[PDB]
Amino acid sequence: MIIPALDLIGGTVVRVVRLHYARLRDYGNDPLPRLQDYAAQGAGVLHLVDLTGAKDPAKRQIPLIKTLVAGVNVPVQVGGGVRTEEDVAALLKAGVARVVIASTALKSPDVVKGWFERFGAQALVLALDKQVASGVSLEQLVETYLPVGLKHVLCTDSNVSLYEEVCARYPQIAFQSSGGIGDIDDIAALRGTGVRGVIVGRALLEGKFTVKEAIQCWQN
Ligand code: NA
Ligand code: NA
Repeated sequence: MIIPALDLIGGTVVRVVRLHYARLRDYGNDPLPRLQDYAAQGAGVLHLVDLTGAKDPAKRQIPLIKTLVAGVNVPVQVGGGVRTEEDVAALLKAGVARVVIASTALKSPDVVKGWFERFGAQALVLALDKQVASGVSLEQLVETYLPVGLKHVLCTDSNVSLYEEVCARYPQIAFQSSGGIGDIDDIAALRGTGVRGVIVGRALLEGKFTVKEAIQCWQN
């Protein structure tokens, strides 16, 4: 499916370029109408990235998140700075449907495996860049969290070939693709790779296309 996304810093909708990251451009301070229109066009899942809470969890934009969550009627994914069990609970209590676990927390697998046992697997999403650079490869990650029902994995950046393999290898894992979306053809490329969800951010803010077009292309 198509999962529209927004990166937020201090309530400001911004744009970044992720590496092993810096802000590029501001787009405004009214995220809700953008999210509300996204859902109106038929989007079924919305994605949010708390970049503020990412660099410091004490400055987690909880109030904005509960505002945006209650503002739409579709499940909402939030990531960035989720490094402890209380952070997952705090977000769930804010209305968040799925929480994206930071790669930092993966250094303590026994701690993270405890979160899966409590909150369940449908509420957690593990993020990967495919591995984490103490290197955690995709297979090593799967073996670690398959006994606790791993289901959702977020892969971030001509990689259509790789997505064909990983999705065929792990049919029990719903893979989410992030990055590499700047044109309507990029969505058509992942259409038959087995990816269950495509994250689209800057292409919408730039006006390359709309969510309605993205969905029609994806569902074609
Ligand atoms: Na869709
Ligand atoms: Na809501």
